[PDB]
Amino acid sequence: SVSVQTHGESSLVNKTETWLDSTKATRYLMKTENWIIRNPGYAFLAAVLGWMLGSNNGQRVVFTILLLLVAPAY
Amino acid sequence: SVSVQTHGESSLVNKTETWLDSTKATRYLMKTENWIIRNPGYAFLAAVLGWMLGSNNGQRVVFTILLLLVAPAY
Amino acid sequence: SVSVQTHGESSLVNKTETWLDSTKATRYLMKTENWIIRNPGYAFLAAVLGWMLGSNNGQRVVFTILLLLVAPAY
Amino acid sequence: FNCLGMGNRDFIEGASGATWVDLVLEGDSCLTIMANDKPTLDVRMINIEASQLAEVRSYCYHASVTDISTVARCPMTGEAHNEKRADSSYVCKQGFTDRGWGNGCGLFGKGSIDTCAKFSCTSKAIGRTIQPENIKYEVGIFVHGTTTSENHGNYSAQVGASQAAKFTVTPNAPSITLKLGDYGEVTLDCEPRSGLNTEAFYVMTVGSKSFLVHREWFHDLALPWTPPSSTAWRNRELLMEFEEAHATKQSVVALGSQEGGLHQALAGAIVVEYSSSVKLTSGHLKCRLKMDKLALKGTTYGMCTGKFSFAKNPADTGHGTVVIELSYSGSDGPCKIPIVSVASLNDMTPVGRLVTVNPFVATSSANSKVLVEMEPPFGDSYIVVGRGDKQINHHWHKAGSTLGKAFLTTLKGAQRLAALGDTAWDFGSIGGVFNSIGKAVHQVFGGAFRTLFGGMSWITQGLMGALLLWMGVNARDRSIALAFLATGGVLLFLATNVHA
Amino acid sequence: FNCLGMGNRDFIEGASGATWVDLVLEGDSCLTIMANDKPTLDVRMINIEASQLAEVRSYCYHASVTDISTVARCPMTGEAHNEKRADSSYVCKQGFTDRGWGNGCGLFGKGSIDTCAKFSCTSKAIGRTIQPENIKYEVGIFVHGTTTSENHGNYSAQVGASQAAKFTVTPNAPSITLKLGDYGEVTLDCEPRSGLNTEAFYVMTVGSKSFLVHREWFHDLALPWTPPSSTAWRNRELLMEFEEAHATKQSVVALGSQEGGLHQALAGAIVVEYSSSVKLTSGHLKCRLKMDKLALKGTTYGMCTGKFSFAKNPADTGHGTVVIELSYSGSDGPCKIPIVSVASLNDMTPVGRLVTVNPFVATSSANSKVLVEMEPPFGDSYIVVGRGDKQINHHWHKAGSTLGKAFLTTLKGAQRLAALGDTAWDFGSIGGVFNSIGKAVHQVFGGAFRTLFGGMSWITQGLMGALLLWMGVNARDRSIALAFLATGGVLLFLATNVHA
Amino acid sequence: FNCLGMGNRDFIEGASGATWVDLVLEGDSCLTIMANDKPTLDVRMINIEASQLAEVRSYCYHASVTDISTVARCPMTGEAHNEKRADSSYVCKQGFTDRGWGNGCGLFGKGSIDTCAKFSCTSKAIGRTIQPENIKYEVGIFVHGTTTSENHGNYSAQVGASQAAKFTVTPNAPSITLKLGDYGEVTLDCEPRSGLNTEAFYVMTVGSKSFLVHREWFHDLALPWTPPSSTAWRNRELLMEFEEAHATKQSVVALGSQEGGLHQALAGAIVVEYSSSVKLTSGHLKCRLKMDKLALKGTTYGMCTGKFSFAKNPADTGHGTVVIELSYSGSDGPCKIPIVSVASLNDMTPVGRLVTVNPFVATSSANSKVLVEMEPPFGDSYIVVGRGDKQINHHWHKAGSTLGKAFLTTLKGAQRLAALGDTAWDFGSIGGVFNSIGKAVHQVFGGAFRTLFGGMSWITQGLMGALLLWMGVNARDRSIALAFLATGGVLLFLATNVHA
Repeated sequence: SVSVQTHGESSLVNKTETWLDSTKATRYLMKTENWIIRNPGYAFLAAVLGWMLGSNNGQRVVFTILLLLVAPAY
Repeated sequence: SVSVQTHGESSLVNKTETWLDSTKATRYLMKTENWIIRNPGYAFLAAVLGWMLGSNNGQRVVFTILLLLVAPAY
Repeated sequence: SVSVQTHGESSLVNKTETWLDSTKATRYLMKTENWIIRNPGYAFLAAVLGWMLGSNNGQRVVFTILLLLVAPAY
Repeated sequence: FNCLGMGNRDFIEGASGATWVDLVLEGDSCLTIMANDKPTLDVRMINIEASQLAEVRSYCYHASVTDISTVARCPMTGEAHNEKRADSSYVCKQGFTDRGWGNGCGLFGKGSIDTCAKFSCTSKAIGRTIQPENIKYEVGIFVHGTTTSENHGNYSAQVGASQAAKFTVTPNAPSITLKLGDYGEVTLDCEPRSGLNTEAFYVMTVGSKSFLVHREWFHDLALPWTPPSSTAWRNRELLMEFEEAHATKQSVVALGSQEGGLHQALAGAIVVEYSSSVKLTSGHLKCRLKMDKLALKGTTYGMCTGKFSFAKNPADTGHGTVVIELSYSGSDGPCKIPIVSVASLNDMTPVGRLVTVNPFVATSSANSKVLVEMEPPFGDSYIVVGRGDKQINHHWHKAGSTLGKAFLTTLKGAQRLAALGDTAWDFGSIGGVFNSIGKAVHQVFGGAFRTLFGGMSWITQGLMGALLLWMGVNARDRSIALAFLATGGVLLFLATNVHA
Repeated sequence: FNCLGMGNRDFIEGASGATWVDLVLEGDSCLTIMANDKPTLDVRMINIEASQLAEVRSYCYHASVTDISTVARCPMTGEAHNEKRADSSYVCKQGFTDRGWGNGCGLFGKGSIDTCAKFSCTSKAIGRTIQPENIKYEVGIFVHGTTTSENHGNYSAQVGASQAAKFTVTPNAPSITLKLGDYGEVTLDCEPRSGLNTEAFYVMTVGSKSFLVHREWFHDLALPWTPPSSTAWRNRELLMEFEEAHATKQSVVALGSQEGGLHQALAGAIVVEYSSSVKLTSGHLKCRLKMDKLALKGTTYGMCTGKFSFAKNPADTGHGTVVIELSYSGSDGPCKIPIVSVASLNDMTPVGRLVTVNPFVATSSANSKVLVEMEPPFGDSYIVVGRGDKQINHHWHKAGSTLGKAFLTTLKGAQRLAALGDTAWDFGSIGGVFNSIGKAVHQVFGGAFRTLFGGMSWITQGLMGALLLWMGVNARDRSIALAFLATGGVLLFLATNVHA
Repeated sequence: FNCLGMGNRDFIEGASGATWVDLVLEGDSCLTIMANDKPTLDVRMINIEASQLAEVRSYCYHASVTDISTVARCPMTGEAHNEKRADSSYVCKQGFTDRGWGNGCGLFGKGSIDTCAKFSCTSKAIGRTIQPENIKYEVGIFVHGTTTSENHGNYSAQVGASQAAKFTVTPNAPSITLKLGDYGEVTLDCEPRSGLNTEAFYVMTVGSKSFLVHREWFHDLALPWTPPSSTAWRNRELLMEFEEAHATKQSVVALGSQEGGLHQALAGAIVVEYSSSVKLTSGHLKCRLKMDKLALKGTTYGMCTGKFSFAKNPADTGHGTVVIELSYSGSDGPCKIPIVSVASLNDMTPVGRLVTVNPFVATSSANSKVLVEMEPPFGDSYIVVGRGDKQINHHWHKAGSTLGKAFLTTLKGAQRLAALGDTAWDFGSIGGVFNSIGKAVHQVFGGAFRTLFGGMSWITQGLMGALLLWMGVNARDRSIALAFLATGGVLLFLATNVHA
């Protein structure tokens, strides 16, 4: 909407300053952090489930740190 | 913003009709679909990488169908 | 339509003669026969494929005689 | 209104133990009850009259199409827009045609055209609905007294004879008692709510004739439909065709009338008579009947004193009984009319039973005629026309030997079991134990399963059995019967039930 | 204010053993209690009125930007400083642009420019808060006496009838007794502190309409905000844009109004009516109700002496009960109105129960009408109106067979479990053992866990189950159920709870 | 229009072997070519002017809603129909509300209501498109002759000096030769078709400011849109809200203006200037340049006879070169101006090269000033001004030691590789073997792959590398490099390219 599916960014040609760059680089981190800072309990039980399955070590972490991005913005 | 981190939804008490419900249920699907319908090439190479790693079958799919949600809305 | 999805038949209560019964009993056979009498070549290669698979005998025939109804009316 | 001569006629063996017993009657059939000390009663549906109707939705099965117009646009100029979109009286369709310099435009390969046309109904279909409080039942009821050949079928007389009566029942007046005079009065207890589901389906009218159809099926119909009154429709394209767009010029054409397909479509629908109201033919109705005040007049009268005669010759009912007509010379009337049913003239011991108990001479007028029926037993017999020398008698065969009759009854029972559902156990009147549970069993059993995959048509379910059979054919012991019950029965029989 | 016709209506089976029983009521729903020897009671929320409000912080969702000014400096001359930094009425931003001899300066490649502009609000947002001592509850209460079609929904009459009353409750007056007159008086015991957390969230107003919003969420709004009254703001850049610095000339531009996004943003917010005060729709409130002084007037009166009549025809409540209206010819009023609910006319034994016990003729005036409801049982039945030949009766179906009730009961509970949390056990009134612990169990269980990872939205938690499921799918015995409880339930159900 | 002082400035080392060499220029940057026997040339974009525009579709981002009306119906009366459906000027929505006797109707639980309201645009958005034949390019071109501090940046003079010229190029006039006078004439060969895809996207205007936006993305905007001119819209609900239907009374409300979200939405869009036409800032344009008729005037003149002077002091370009200004006392002009770039005063052997070959005294007028640039080499050196005792000299550092140049060269290429795609190989002018294939390689390689999963945003693709890396981290030999090329590069670098 007016919200989601921002054209940002076309980003062709253009050596210059884009409409809002400073916002854009900062956007994706915050709105996720704000939510995760909120309900950390989520991450706790989340992280556990990663260590549960696959037992190959690091690839387990691959689930978790990934999964932590899932809950933000569904 | 005015866009992201919608209070939607408080959703306490309230047996009644919420401000906009009809929108809300429909929102999350479309703005993702619109984007994925757009660049299907993404999903192709995406799906392959899932089958690449972990070789436990279905848990490989767990990555993919998950991963397909990642690219929408970063 | 006016053609397909005939209400025929409600058929509740009614000890009496229905709107058109004589047609109805005769309908389903003919319009299939007419078509199968037409292109028998269909049935030939059709019947073979049944004997091809499953090799349990009669259950193979189950496919065929069934399958012969499929092609009529798609 | 009598049970005479109706193609489908059944009797009821009074079990005593009550003046009340439960009944279910049908449009065509007529029911006849014989129970000791009680006369013989006739009840049959007349019709089902519903009064006031409401109109759910509509359909236009044949429509007109006029006022073709289209507006082209050059390529890259986007969608065209015809003003006529401003009115629901048109259907607009966009379109596009490839474009040369030779025609009108400065780039090649595409375009836009907007076709619109007016839309109007040739002739339309009307659905209607029924509100249960508008239901009626016309039921005539009859008892066998003195009758002639003429008066018998006729309702005028028996009113005076007070041996028959008509009445209406509604959920507003769910039960009534009504006087036959001399024999006393009787009591009907019915359940108008249960006759139909007035909300199971709709009244539909197409042109003249009209039809009962399922409510769910009506919504699906693929065709222009309308809000209840009202104005203008949905999906109103499907009667129209767009040709190949040709430059500026495209034509749109209406299909031929679909009216036939409707008639084609309707099969299970049941003909009805619709002007202001509707009259069903086949009703399905449960009732209870209370006989206490019913008694026997005439027990006073003695034997009749004079010769008898046969106006009409003995003849068969086809239901297994026999009627005759008698005229009587003497003037001693009213007098009790001696007759019986016997094996050989060497015996006076009756065997069969009178259809009408105690034939009753109406009047003292000579050469009156009397209409009387009995049920002789199997094989050969005689009809003794009163004792005394003057006794005359006739010799009337019947071939019906008990096993054949029993077998026929079983087939009839199966049909009754089918299409009458749970309620079919009501023939088992004054139930409990066997009968009460038999309706309880069939209740969830038939109310599910057979009706759950229901919606099958002839071979659809008809085929299934054979396919099911092979499962029963090849299976494991104690798995067989479980599967077999699915295979045979419940399916093939109704498949045979429909012959035709 | 009555329970008539409200879309959501439930009953309560009086367990006796007390004149008191515990209740929880809701904005939409209306509650109805039947307990022996006691009339039938109606209680429902009216609204929630809060009085005085306080203003935490503010927001300007749409702002104006004017008075662009900028001051360049040569390279190596450090940061520029515009005087306008001396006032909070501006936003200053530094900047720099590469520099030639051709423009103004004696070295190449860099510079300094200081851009400032005035900042002002197009139109702004106001948050507000609620102090619990400002809460109210308007609760009407009602008992079923003599009513007509008209007066029934109307509050004017029943005041005179004294069969209904409205009142306010506060933490200042947490419980009240109030007189219905003849039936006695009853006692409500509630807990205004528990209705909401007045501090759980804020009242927010955007333009006209206003909204309840988690004060939690409400802080992290990204937009100009203000100290409570006051003057001038923080983070007031985010409505402005700086272009590419061009020599001396750079422009700054305001974004378009954000007002939409707010409306977009708000979803779970609940519409409210804000001028001086607020009126909620859906309340959540616990109460206890004490019935001792409630009694039954009318036990004096005898059977009514005259014909009955149906003003309105029987009709369904949709909640599983049936109301009708009666008018009465005779003048004997006040008199006790005979009626029951029966199986067949062969029996006078009632089966169902009266919604309103002892219908009561109001007055001696002829042709008054009386409004009465009952609950027939499943299947078919009759409504006996009066005794003796006068007795008229109507035949009213119901299809509701017990099992489907048992289910629609359960899920309805299940729904009423969800979103009503621990308190949902209050339907289990006069608890202990089972019910008391069931609230104790859910207490820490729901007060954690489900609410700890709470903040999920639809698929967010909705997806989780399937992902969880695969864990339950592939796991070890006795580990399965532990994981499975996480997988299914608590999650998928509320995911189904929202359909829609 | 000159290359002086532009933030981004690059040079080109003439390989001889042709009077022609291929170039690509950009909006911001300015290009400078030094090749033997040939003067030094300056070319830079001015702007991109497009002339005539066309309007694809429209949007109304903020709308008005008035004329609420609704028509109820009793339950079972089907859908309601409001007449206003007869006009596209309204949006109609059906609806239904539960119904009591208390309000208006003879059955309970349901109903029908038809809500309609008029719909109108507060203010709307306009898209537009560009037809390639409407493109232009303003390109100024410049050669270094006699200049002062003033005239240099100024276009008025150099016209008279004939050392600079402006011109337009179109697909209609794809190449032009143009005379500088004394130095001869030169030839530009460009490809206007290739500058942009005029059909890659649209011109969009929102309120005042306007934007370039992928026509692709531009369709899926969710909002009321319109046929190109025209009248009335599609999907025009999404600015409206329907409240809870309340009896007859329901309200519908417009959302706040969405204008902000648009501005929010647009990021990658590029500001443009739209009134009648548009002026881009950043162009992307390929050209070839033919130098044959270019020659060197002044070879006649001899050494200048008099003292020199420094009007402005030496200063750095920031691109690695150094300009100074000289004024000259003597009257001998025009005369050839001796200068060089030297290591130590013990040597007269030049080392660096003149930016402008053969500084040229314009006139005989005393105390004229002359603007001249050179490129000294690394470390320390001197600037020899004149010969003989008159000779004065200045000592100008540079820290730039070669290696750091080699790097800042590379990455700059790497950046200039990215976002310049295949065409980036055009810096490799007069190609073949290496360069020609390097564009051929990148052609299908970049024209697929990187652009096939393209549409990634920052972390989206930015994250991928690390995830990819772990694959390269744990893999098999000879599978590693195949996977690793995917992991590193092509991805992380552009992820670093954006810093910011």
